[PDB]
Amino acid sequence: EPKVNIINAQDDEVELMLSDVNLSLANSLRRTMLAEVPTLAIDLVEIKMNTSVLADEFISHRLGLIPLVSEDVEEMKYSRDCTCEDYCDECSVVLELSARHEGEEGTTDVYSSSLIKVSGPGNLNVGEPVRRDDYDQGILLCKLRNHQELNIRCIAKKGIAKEHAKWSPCSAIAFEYDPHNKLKHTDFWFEVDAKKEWPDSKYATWEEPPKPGEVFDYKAKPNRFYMTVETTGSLKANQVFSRGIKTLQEKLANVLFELENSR
Amino acid sequence: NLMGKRVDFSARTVISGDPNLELDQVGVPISIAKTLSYPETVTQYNIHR
Amino acid sequence: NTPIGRDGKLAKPRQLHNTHWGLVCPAETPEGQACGLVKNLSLLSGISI
Amino acid sequence: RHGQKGTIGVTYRHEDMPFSAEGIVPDLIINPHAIPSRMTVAHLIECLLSKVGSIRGYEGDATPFTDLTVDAVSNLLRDNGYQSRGFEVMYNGHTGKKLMAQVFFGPTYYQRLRHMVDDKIHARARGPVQVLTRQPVEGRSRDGGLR
Amino acid sequence: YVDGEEEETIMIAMTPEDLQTRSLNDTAKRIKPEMSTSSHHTFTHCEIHPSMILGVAASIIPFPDHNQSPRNTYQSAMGKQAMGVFLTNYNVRMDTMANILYYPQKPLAKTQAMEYLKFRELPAGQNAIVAIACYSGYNQ
Amino acid sequence: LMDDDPVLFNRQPSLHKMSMMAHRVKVMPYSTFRLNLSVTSPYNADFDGDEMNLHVPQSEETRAELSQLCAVPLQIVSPQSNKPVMGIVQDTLCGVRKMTLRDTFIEYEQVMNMLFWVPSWDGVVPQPAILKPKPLWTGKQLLSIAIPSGIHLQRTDGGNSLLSPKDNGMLIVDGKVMFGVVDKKTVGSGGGGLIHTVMREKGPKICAELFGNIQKVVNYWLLHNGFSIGIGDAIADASTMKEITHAISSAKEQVQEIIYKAQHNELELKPGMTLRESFEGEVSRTLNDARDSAGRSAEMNLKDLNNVKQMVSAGSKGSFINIAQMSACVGQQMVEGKRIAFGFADRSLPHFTKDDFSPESKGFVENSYLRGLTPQEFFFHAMAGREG
Amino acid sequence: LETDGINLAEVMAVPGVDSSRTYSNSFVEILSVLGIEATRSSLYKEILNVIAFDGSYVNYRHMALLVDVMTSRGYLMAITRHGINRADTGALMRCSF
Amino acid sequence: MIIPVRCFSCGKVVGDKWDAYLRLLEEGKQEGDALDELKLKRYCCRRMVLTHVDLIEKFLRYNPLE
Amino acid sequence: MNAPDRFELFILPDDVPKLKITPDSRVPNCIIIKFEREDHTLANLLREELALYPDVTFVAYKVEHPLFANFVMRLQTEEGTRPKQALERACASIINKLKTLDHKFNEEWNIKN
Amino acid sequence: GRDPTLNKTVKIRQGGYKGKIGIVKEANGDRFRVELHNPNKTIPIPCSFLLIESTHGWVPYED
Amino acid sequence: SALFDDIFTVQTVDNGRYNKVSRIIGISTTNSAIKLTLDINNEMFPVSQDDSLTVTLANSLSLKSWRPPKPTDKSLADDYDYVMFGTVYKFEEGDEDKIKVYVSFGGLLMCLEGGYKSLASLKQDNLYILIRR
RNA sequence: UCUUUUAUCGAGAGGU
Ligand SMILES: [Mg+2]
Ligand SMILES: [Zn+2]
Ligand SMILES: [Zn+2]
Repeated sequence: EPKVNIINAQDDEVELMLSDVNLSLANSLRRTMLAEVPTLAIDLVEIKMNTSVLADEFISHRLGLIPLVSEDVEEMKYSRDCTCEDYCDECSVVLELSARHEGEEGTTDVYSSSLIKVSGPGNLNVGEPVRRDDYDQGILLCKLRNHQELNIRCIAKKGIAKEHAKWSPCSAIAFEYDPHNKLKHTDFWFEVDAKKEWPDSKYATWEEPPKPGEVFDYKAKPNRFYMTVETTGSLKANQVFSRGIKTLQEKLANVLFELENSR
Repeated sequence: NLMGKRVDFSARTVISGDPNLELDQVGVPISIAKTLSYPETVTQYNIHR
Repeated sequence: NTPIGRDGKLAKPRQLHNTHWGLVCPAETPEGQACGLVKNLSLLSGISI
Repeated sequence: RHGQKGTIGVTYRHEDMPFSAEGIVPDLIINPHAIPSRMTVAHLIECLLSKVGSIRGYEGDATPFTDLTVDAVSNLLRDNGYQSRGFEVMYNGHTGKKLMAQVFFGPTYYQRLRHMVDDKIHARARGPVQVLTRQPVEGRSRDGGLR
Repeated sequence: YVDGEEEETIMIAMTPEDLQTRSLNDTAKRIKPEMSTSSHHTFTHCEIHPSMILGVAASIIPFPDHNQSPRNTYQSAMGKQAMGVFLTNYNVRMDTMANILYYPQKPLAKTQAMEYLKFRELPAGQNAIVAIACYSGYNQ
Repeated sequence: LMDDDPVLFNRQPSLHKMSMMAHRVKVMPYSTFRLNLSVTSPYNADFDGDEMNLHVPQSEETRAELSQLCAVPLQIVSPQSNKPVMGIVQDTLCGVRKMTLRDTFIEYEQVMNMLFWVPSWDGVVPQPAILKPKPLWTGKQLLSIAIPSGIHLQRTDGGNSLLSPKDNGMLIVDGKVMFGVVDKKTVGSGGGGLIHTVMREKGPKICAELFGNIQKVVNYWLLHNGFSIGIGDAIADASTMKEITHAISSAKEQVQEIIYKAQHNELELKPGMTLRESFEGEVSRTLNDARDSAGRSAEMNLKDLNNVKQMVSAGSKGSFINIAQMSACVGQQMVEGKRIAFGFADRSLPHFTKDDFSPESKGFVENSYLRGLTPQEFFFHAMAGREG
Repeated sequence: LETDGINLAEVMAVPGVDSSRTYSNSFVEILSVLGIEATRSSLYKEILNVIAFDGSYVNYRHMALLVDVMTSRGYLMAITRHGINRADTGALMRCSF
Repeated sequence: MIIPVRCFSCGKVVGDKWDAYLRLLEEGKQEGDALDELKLKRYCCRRMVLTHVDLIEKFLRYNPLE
Repeated sequence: MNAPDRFELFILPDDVPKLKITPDSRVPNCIIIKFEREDHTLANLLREELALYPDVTFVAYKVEHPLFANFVMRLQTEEGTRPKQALERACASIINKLKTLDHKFNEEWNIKN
Repeated sequence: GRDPTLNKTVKIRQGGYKGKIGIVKEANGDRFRVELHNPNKTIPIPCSFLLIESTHGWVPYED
Repeated sequence: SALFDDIFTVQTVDNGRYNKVSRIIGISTTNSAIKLTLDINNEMFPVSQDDSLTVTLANSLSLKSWRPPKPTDKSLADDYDYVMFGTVYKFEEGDEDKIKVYVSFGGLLMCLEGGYKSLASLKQDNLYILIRR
């Protein structure tokens, strides 16, 4: 019964019109995509040496906000269900960074592309930071002047966007329904006119404008929805959507299991 | 030191609004609760607790 | 800072006089006991030598 | 920057905040009942002028005792593709539904003071006393007692 | 340079556009005076710019006239308590206490005088997206 | 310290005997106390950075005395004036007014929630008012769910017949609001209202549950309705502005006449007063009339959704002088009852001539805070505020 | 008539004047002329006027108590320190003030 | 102090648009067009980059105590 | 100093059932369900669906306080049907819908690339 | 002292604090108090959950 | 079954203050001295000036916890287009042949003025109003 | 089996 009509599709963002469903299913899909898509991110930092002009937790914060590639993150287990001690191999990805300045004139820029994956469970596609092109340098971590060594070792774990706002995959998700205002779910402020004082939502041509000789129906419900999803490169939009629906299904299946075994 | 001396078992902190309580309740933090105390008598109706 | 005191209330050395146009600031001043006493010069003022 | 002090009450997460029609969520919601009895119109004018200043792409001028009106910012913002008085159609974050009222919306410049609850909370059971009267002592960094 | 005991004897025009009385009718721009009893003036001076009558901590407020003076006072007292960056050598000094802000941002509503308070090379405060709504009720 | 202990609760400086009350404890995380907002009226408190104090009992006798003497429900009625103190404040009030209107209908899936919120509800969903073509409840019903059973109230406001064209007046029969918009004159702190009636009938504890019920319902609904103020709320039309600007012009022109008479010795002297006192009194009457006349004009133009008319019409925050001083003329500035004296010799500011006494020459502000303020007017306003 | 200056013992005795209704507001003279009871009523009337000028409304037994403490020994006993200290209460109750 | 990594309201990464922004400011472009060429349409990500104060330039010129 | 650890918004301790049910008594054939560590997403997705079957007469939910983590739900059908079975049916239906949506989305994607 | 592992550095191998450094602030019995390094908080943890540093690597409570 | 029944002609319709609610004034046709004043929702049963209404008043419909109506049962409602449920809050027995019944429909209002023998049976406590055409 | 220390006087800057 549900339907999909993709309007714009490319690498890291999708623009689609989701039709003939309910409301809280599309809304719950949105909240699920913003809240529960388990991704991967840096979690622990052990600074071996810092002699720069930046406090530590400043750096550890900036590293704490870095997007990593996580296509195969639905196989690695969580941090709480590995029976080892400290950490092993089926629970984390280990990164290391080492940079220094050399000379009297110069100001070396410590970027994020200088992060080198050391050890991780293989062969899966994780660890490497997101790169835009084939030359681009990426995020700017720090800067170093004469004789200022920096050398650190970072742990990376899996998480969701309810424990910290860093494991989140999507940025902002556009969402709307009913452009011409026909259900009368809202009212418009005006000084002279409520028609020549408002913008027209980019989608006011996909549906037809109401007739000025129309009466008021009272059985309709919000039916055709318009949504757009972005990403930061850590995932690709189709994977975000599919993983969202999969997670929601798993949740409902869990609740049903509780109801059944509670007998 | 006689009309207005200093007392014990006091608490001083900042207020905050909350519309989901009933008219005569108050919200005590966890720390102020684990610092303040109350003496209770051991009887036959509460020895288990 | 003007040393007139804190007692005797009075509202004559605390008000803003008409001759304070451009020589002192009208708005910026502390509050409580020293309202109108403590002054802060304007942005284009100067003291003779 | 207009004598409008206030503290944090509760903290909501991203998906619960009333997201606008485009996806922009507000970070700080303040309360209409603080304006009409205090009359600080320069707060609203500041918000609108900052909205336009960010949309067109430059730091907007705002010197007192000049010629900058409100109908000018109205015409500019109306031309750049928005509702002139900065109102927006917004949805509820809980059940995705158009609110029956539009919300004044925009970036303002806020600043954070030096009064923290982590530097004011205090309590005592049985700490030290004085020597002269054997009463509780005066202080906070000494497990003191209240008066 | 004029002082206070001399200011009694002079006669000032507020703006240069007043030194030559004009030859309008608008609801946005304010109503300027008329000088009802003066069909001919002989002005002897001119204020440089009338916004110079303010202080230092009062030149931070944008549009410091669309308000009510106790708010210019409260703001003039709270502008001296905000965190930020006090100097650029916080690493080498050893004072008693010091507060720093991670990511300072210069404002979007600038008064001209700010240019001389170094108030966009050492700002103290952040821009933020603000909405005004009677929401769930925790903001009262 | 655990759940349901009775602790004494205090703010400095305490004045009347309502500033020390015993509350029940409820453990919560984070670092701050919590209050129900309805107890912000005896404490003279607000959440803009204040502090308060908690005192703990010890033995049993004093706990009994706290729970039986210093409780909150036993303090709802003040012996100072034979009238209550705790009422409805802020959003709950504005949106209970917005909820109890005559054109407000709710559909079923929302009424189910709004009825499940009430902690003291029984379990009988009331019938709608439009059984067909579509079940639609109103607001007076889902408000009348909160009120207990057996209450009667009858109030006439302005002498309206029992048909109620302007929806004023109030009729409560057996706890069912027949007609009448519920605002401050009912659920506030006035004598003869709802809180005083229920208090003097069903007991104190029931009145201690009424607040919770109503606040939960109204907060849910207003949460699903929203409310906001804008700059366009403070902008009048071009029709009224020309009317306002003209009313001041004739007032100003009138002033020119009084000065003329006083300078040609043709003015009547008032008993007990010198000539100049009578003159100053006259001017002030004319200008204050003008401000009120202009302010009354702007107030009456406004439409029936200018948010400010809802926050003032609800009586929750503000009153007429605010709309007047935002849309019409700011008006007069006073210093010790008299006006901006002559600090300089025989003139107010050096930007004016000598012996100048037009309106703007001694303080009469002429704009509104939306337009702007000239420097002199700003200076005088700062002077008045400093006086305050 | 509303006149300036007080002199009751003479204005009461003037032909044309309703000598029974003449009233003042310097209740010291009212005590020196009409006794303690009329002074009580006059003092109450004064406090009622003062509080009642600005919309505020007190309930009566409080003000009646206050005005029936000042005049309950034979003369006006003002509330400062001279009028109180001269009573016969305990020494601690008076030294604690 | 230094350019942030994420945004503050939405989370669109703006930690790699400072060098291109400065370089486009050398070529004589305008801030509106220098942001229209960096693809920033929602004015939150725009205000994040338009009002930044780069302070590390100073923090380096003090010779190292280490 | 007094902050709740974040992960306590979705990790269940041992001595807490994920789901608890208690029958209400003021009316017959109505039950109260208590959900741990869930929010508006699950609750609404269930509520709008149960609020459709022509045999369930009253369904609702509420979240008591937003600082904690739970919600409570009231369910009342008619005399013929037992509410628990109806709840299960709704869960199954919603799962079916999600499956169909995923399928058609994947088809449209592989066609659109 | 009243135990041989007080004030000695520790690593946590189970629980929500797994992989975090700490110091034994108080080890009265079975339930220890480890002062975590990472946020300013001292947590209650069972002694079974700790690795202690010794001459060769992180040893369990056999030190 | 039905307590009262008559045919009216809408003469004046007042909007003014509100949008959804209009107030209609009506005089009958077969007899004068029977005036009806009613409030109604516009966007459900819209009215106009100079029309005709078939009005019925009944204390019950059938030929407590409310529940959605089944599509397989019926009543007196399947013959009409606008049904409201209301309470009576004043019953006057004034001078001469005058009776004024004040019925409040859950907030909206209705005043019914008529003779004695015609309205003397409307002394219930809950009334259903039914409107056709 | 507990226990376990915070000078004093004065001055100023602040928050409701
Ligand atoms: Mg306060
Ligand atoms: Zn492991
Ligand atoms: Zn952003």
